[PDB]
Amino acid sequence: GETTDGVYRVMTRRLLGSTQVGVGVMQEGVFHTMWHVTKGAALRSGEGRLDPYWGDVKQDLVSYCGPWKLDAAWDGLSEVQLLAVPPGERAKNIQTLPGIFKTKDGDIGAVALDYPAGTSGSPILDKCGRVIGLYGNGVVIKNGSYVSAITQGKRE
Amino acid sequence: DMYIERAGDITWEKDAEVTGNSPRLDVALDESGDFSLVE
Ligand SMILES: O=C(Nc1ccc2c(c1)CNC2)c1cc(F)cc2[nH]ncc12
Repeated sequence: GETTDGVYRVMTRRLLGSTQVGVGVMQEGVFHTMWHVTKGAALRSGEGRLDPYWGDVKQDLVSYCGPWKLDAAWDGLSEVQLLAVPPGERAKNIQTLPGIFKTKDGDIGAVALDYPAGTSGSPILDKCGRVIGLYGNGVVIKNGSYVSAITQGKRE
Repeated sequence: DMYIERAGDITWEKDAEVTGNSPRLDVALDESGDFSLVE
């Protein structure tokens, strides 16, 4: 149905009324979201249908209609923008300087902005406008707030 | 059944609200894609 490049809301009519479950990026005819939002289930776009193509629970990523297309990366120095799309609220660019998630397999960028779980899948952008990762997978810190990793896939 | 609706364009906005800190945290990622803090 709607294949225009841009940011989209992921909704469901299974609960009370229409409930936003997450967010995702349409780019090059591919819908990119976080796995925990759809669980790999098929999506609807008006009268059309989006079937999953690639998915991975550990990476917590999933693509629809084709392979992952997002390949930009955080440079480790520059500030970034979280294009937060919160439930029932308009899309909004929040600029921040990310922290680091230090792991046994390497370091990852991390946005320390707190948002409802339904914001999951919101793109994190660089100054060029390129999607460098997705918001929605991180941790709950000492003060109860959420710090999300900058989760990026691999382009083949 | 899940469905999608367009929410906007993907553009960098100049003079956007600048908030948030940059913390360095020790984390672990399990086979279920879940992060946890290490201390
Ligand atoms: O719960 C959240 N994220 C999540 C859920 C389920 C799973 C994963 C991540 C990866 N493995 C399965 C969440 C996301 C968010 F954007 C803001 C939040 N504030 N408190 C919580 C969350």
